This record gives sequence, C-alpha cells and structure tokens, in this order.
Amino acid sequence: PPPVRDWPALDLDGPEFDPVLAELMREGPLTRVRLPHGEGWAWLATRYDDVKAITNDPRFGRAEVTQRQITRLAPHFKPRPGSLAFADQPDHNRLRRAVAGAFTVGATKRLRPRAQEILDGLVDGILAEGPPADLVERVLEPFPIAVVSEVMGVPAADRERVHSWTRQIISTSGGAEAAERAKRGLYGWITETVRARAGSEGGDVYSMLGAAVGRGEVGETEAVGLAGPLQIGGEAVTHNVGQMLYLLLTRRELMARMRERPGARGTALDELLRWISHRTSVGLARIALEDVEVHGTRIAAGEPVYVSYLAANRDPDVFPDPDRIDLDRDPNPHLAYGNGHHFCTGAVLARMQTELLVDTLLERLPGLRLAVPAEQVAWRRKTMIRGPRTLPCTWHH
Amino acid sequence: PPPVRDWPALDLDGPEFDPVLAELMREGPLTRVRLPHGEGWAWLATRYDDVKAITNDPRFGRAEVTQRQPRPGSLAFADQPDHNRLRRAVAGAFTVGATKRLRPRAQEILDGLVDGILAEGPPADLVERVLEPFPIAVVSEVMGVPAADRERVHSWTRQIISTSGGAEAAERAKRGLYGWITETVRARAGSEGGDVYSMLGAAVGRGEVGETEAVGLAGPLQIGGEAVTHNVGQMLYLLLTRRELMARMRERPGARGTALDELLRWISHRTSVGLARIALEDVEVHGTRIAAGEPVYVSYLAANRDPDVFPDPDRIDLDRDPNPHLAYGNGHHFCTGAVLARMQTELLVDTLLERLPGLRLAVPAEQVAWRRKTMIRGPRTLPCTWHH
Ligand code: HEM
Ligand code: HEM
Repeated sequence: PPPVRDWPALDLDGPEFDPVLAELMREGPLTRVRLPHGEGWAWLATRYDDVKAITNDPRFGRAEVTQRQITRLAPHFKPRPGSLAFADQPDHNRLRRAVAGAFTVGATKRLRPRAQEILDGLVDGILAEGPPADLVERVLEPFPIAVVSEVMGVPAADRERVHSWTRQIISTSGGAEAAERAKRGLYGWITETVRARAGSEGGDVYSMLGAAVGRGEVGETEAVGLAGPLQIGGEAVTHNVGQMLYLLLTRRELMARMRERPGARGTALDELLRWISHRTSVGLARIALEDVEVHGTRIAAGEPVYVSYLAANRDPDVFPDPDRIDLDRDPNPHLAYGNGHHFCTGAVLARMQTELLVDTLLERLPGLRLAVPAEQVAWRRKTMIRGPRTLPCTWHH
Repeated sequence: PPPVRDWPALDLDGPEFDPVLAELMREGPLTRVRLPHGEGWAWLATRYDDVKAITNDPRFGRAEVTQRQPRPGSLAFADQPDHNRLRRAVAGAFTVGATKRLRPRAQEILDGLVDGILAEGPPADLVERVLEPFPIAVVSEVMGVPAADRERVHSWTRQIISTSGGAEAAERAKRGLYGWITETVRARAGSEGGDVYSMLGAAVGRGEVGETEAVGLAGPLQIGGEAVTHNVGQMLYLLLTRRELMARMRERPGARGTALDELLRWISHRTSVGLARIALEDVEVHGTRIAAGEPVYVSYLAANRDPDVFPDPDRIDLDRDPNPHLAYGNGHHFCTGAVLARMQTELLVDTLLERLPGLRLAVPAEQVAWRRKTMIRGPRTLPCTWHH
C-alpha cells in the first residue's frame, strides 16, 4: 500500500482550501493519513461517491469510535451518553425521534417570523450606533444562539443565562477552566430543565425531551448529551455565514451578483455552502464493521475511516470546475450538511438563519463593506470550525 | 453549606441602607450571595477587618474577573505591576498638592454656577443646576479638556443616561468621546502639564503605557464626576430633611470636616457591591475554604456599619472621633479621585450654605424621588429655595 501521510492541524489565514487535503485528493481515491492526536493512522475517502456510499453503508459503526484511540484532530476526546454523533441504529433513531420535530421544515417555517424579529432587533442596534461595527460579534454570533434557544425552549427569564453560557464558542478559547464552568453551567441547567418539563406537550425541545425522559424513552444521562450539541449548534451558522460574508466582502464579483439580483440568492447560497471549508480537517470517523471493499481496496474490520465532505464537494466528476465559485450552479448536490442517518439535524434551521442573515444584512445595511483592509481580518485558530475572528464593516449612515 | 442567599437589585426609594444587606450582615462574617444578572454565586465579606484585608491580600486578583463574568487600560481590572505603570501615569493630577492648587479655579467655576441660580430666583433644582454640572467642569479642568472642547466633551460625558434613555445612543457618545480622547493623546504625545491628557500622551509618547490603554485609563476619570454629583446630592438630602444635621452644620462651620466624614461613612453610595476579586491561589477565611477561581465581593457599606469600629454604627454623629470609614475602597484599588471629590464636596457644601442664605427644600421630602436601575444612588432632583 502507499505510505501513510501526515495531515497536520494547519491554520490557514483565510478561507483557503486545505493544501495537504488538496494533495491527498490527487494522490488517489483512498489514502492513509495520520492526524495530530490519537494513535495509528486512518483511511480517508476523498471521492464524492465513495464518501456518500461510505456514509450510508450499515457496515460502518460510529459507536465503536467512542471506545478506540482513532487518530484524531482534537487534543481531548470525551463522548457523552445521548450524543447523536455516536448514535447507532436503533439507538440513534430512537433519540433523534425525541427532538426531530423542532427542526422540521414545517417547524422552521413557523419560526422565520420570530427569528426575523430577533435579527431585526440586533440590526436595530448597530444601525443606530453607527457604521464602525463588527458583524461577527454584533449579529452573526448572538443571533444563531438566540434563534436556537427559541427552538430549544429556553424560558424568558432563562433567556440571558443560557446565552451568556453559550460562550463555549468564545472568540477563540476563554480558557481551560474558563469555558469549563460555563459548559458545566449550561449542562447543569439543562438537566435541571429536562427534569422538570417531564410529561408536558409543547414542541419545545426541552419539553419533548423532558417528557420523553418522563416516559423513559430517552431517559436522563442521555439528556444533556442529546440536547447539549443542539443548543450550542448555532455556533456553526455564526462561522459559516461569517465566511459567506467574508467572500462577498472581499470578492466584488460575488457581492455584485448577491446584490444585482436578489431573490436568486438561493443557488448562490448553495454555492457558498459547498465551496466553503467549514471545519479545519475531518470530523469523527466511522469504524469498518466487517471488511469492506471501498473503491477497490480491502478495508479490514476494526479499521477506522474518515470522509472529507469538503473534498467530496470538490469532486470534478460531480462538480465541473470544482474550485470555481459559481453562485449559479445547476442542481449542485453538495454535501455540506453531511450524509447518512448522521446528516445535520439543524441543516434546515441553519439554512433559515442563513437566509435571514444574508438577506437582512444586505437590505438594512445599505452599501455594506469592510471597514478595514482584507489583511486585517484574522481567522480562528486551532479549532474545529474555520472562520473570521471578527468582521469590521461600515455602511451608509 | 451556607444556603446561597439571594440579593436582588434595589428599588430603594430613599437614602435607606440596604435591608437585604442589613440581613446578610447578621448571618455572619462570611456569606454566599447571588447577584441579579450573571451566572452562579459568590462570597461576601461584611466585617471591616476582613474587607480591609481581602482587599489588601495579593491572593485576590482583579484582572482575572476580566476573563470571566472592561476595556484595555481600566484601573478597575488591574493587577500589579500594571496598576502602578498605569496609575502613576495619571496619578499626579489627583494629588493633594494638585488639588489644593486647583481649589481657586474650582471655587470660581462653582460661584459661576451659583451666580446663575441666584439671579433667576428661589425655585431651583440644585441638582441639574449645580451638583451635576459642577463636577464635570472641575474634572474637565483636571483632565485638561481644551476650552473649545467644552460643549462637546461635557456633552458626550453625559452618557450617564439619567435613570434611562438611549442605551444604544450612549454607545455613540462613548465611541466619540473615547475617540476624541485617543486624538488628544496622539497630540500632546510630547506635551507636559497637569492636564491628564497631555501628561498621558507624554508617557504614551514614551510607551510607558502605550496608546489603547490611554482611552481606558482616562475613560472612567473623564466620566468620574457624576459620583460627586450624587454623593453630595445625598448629603444635602439628609441635611434638608434631617434638621439636627443641618443645625450642626450651620451653627458650627469651620468644623464641617468631621460631619462630612460621618456623612461619607453612612450614605449608601451604590446599589450594591462593585467588581469582585478572584481567589488566585485558593485561600480561606475564618475556617472557610475559598476555592481558587471562586469570586468574592466586599461591601464597604456593610464595612462602614461595623459595630466593632464605629460604635452605634447606624447613628449619624457628625463628630465621630477619627472614623476610619472606607468610602473610597481599599488596597491599590482605592479611589483615584478621593482627594478631588473631597475638595469638590467641601466647596459645594460650603458655597451653597453661604450663597443660598437659609437654603430650604421647596417641596415635601416624599416629593423627591431617587435614581432607579443604576450603580450609584442619589436624588433625581432637589427643589430648593432661599432668601431672595
Ligand atoms: C449551516 C451550518 C452547518 C453546517 C455546515 C453543519 C454541518 C454538519 C456536518 C458536516 C455534520 C456531520 C455529518 C457527518 O457526521 O457525516 C453535522 C452534524 C450535526 N449538526 Fe450541523 N451543521 C450546521 C449547522 C447546525 C446547526 C445550526 C445545528 C443545531 C443548532 C446543527 C446540529 C447538528 C447535529 C446535532 C449534528 C449531529 C448529527 C448526527 O450525528 O446525527 N448543525 N453538521
Ligand atoms: C465622593 C464621590 C466618590 C466616591 C464615594 C467614590 C468611591 C469609590 C469607591 C468605593 C471605589 C472602589 C474601588 C474598588 O474597590 O475597585 C472607587 C474607585 C474609583 N473611583 Fe471613585 N468615588 C468618588 C468619586 C470619584 C471621582 C470624582 C473620580 C474621577 C476623578 C473617581 C474615580 C475612581 C476610579 C478611577 C476608581 C478605580 C480605582 C482603582 O481600581 O484603582 N471616583 N471610587
């Protein structure tokens, strides 16, 4: 076989695709890579089809991954009971069942209005204070959160604790014991919550869950593990949209389109979604459960495999001229939200927040543009999700 | 396990001490309170000595609170040696020598304000006409605001948002004033003078503090005035409703220092405790293990009512022997304007008691409302009248 490759945790200063990934891509359909932490190496599927296929083969377990030392990108690794991330059917299915209702298309169409109201207040502020403002800390961050806390079902008196605790995201890292108590707060509060809310209607996520624990269908010890991620999830929109904006704000050709013909931002937003390198490397792996012949290659049982949707999204077979941003692509079946029964639970809710951000920010912030040079925007370092550290923008006042 | 006590805001309508705190003080030297906005609980020392120690013991930082739940260059959130470097920079325009010096100008500015009310006539609100405008002016002299930048700096600095009004608007005044300060520091970068601004820029021009920190070091100061505007506002209040006080005052001038001290120790200047301190190395207090990383508060107020130190703590004596109150903090985090506010206070009390012969409240005591939802306590207005 081909020699194992080292895939360091490099910090690109920009939206730049990962070069080493680019390399592994042209090295063959499958490659062996060694990540920063954890022992051994791991398989890597770069081709669209193999990826979609690998992510949909029942023969790949994700639970076993909680018990091994798979070569990983993160320093620490502590999976928690209830987490969908390591859920395996029938488990997974049982769990998502308890919260899925809140993220449905019908569930999100009903929120748009209340989420628009939210965003509007936020815009009301920067508009009123004046142009020199950081869209990242004034809109893009407190917004996905608030909207999610709405779906989650955080009360109105709790509306300020929860937000204030959702500082696990931070600018970068508040500190080792910093976001520690914070994550220890939200999670505590959540148990407290779920414990009450037992036996109660309301599509409210904490209600459904807490009622499910009532019926023991997802009983505690799984609660703060299932809702945990869903609560903190807004974080992704805060960085992905931060990037959509960054490209729009540094590539006049894109902003032109985005503006010269709104109500057409639909495919454009899909293009950005596909093209953007959302995370810094590869996420959680999947363990091969019984010797699979992935793209003419005997992957033995017990062996771990990863998938790079990022690279998958660049497959020339599927996306002609993959590296060019187009904004006007055909059906463009990208995979930013994942695939298989581990597809993004918030994809639909995320899109809605994305469609509000771009539309609303481009609308109320007339002639929106960077307030500093492009070289002035810094990027998050050493973290799963890639993104601008801030965004100083200005607008006609 | 001292069940965490709950210490809500304070919708107090008067100069009344805070009863919740009155209660908290009885539980014991150490207690566990929970303040409104915020997540979690914190400790609280109420006895004099403990507070005059927690505040004076290295093992409790201030900058840590900055990485928890401030702007680069805030004396408030400062540890050592950064507190000096920073304080030293501007500490000379606030010395007893710098103040005794300023006194005449301050006395003049005040007289100016007084001339105005005297002319117009008896029904007047000392607050919006004297007590409030005065400190800004006097502090701006200290800060060294160029005579042309009066109507503007004074304008902005009025982002105290009286009771409320423009919370997203006060952000503009805060961005322009702070902007303005940054410029004043860029220039004067090679200056000299008491003028805090020039004197800062001077050190800035020598990187003894570097820019950035500039706008945050003088940020508070510039605004600092209001504290005097409300503390005296209270002093007067107690004089205009508590006669025995006003009597001691009028029939024994020359001896108003003690009285001004007693007033300082009694008045509950704020609605609650200020910033907290973090136990840097996990210390203990009175057989109580304070875990490192845990927050702790101290009430100078409660500290000023300590029976051990101030016998008959709640009584307003006006003649108290030494009375080592703690109205200006303790430890390096001791008030930088303490001396500047003392002179202003004395000029206010003294001038007003002479220029406004037989000063009297023009309305009933219950007609004087108080500030709500704000850190510092005080009258919203003070309708007074005098011999015309
Ligand atoms: C548009 C921004 C977002 C992107 C690009 C994104 C992307 C992804 C990806 C790639 C995965 C993993 C798929 C796999 O394992 O193969 C995932 C999982 C997940 N995402 Fe997102 N996500 C976004 C927003 C959100 C939001 C807003 C939430 C909820 C507040 C959310 C909740 C989740 C959850 C709960 C999972 C775990 C699903 C499972 O394993 O069953 N995501 N997301
Ligand atoms: C007589 C009215 C005033 C009272 C009762 C007062 C009281 C206090 C108190 C109790 C503290 C606590 C310090 C701490 O523990 O962190 C403090 C700090 C401070 N005060 Fe005042 N103050 C007054 C007027 C002023 C004025 C007019 C200024 C500006 C010229 C000012 C500037 C400051 C500053 C800069 C600090 C922070 C000191 C540090 O942390 O090193 N104060 N004040």
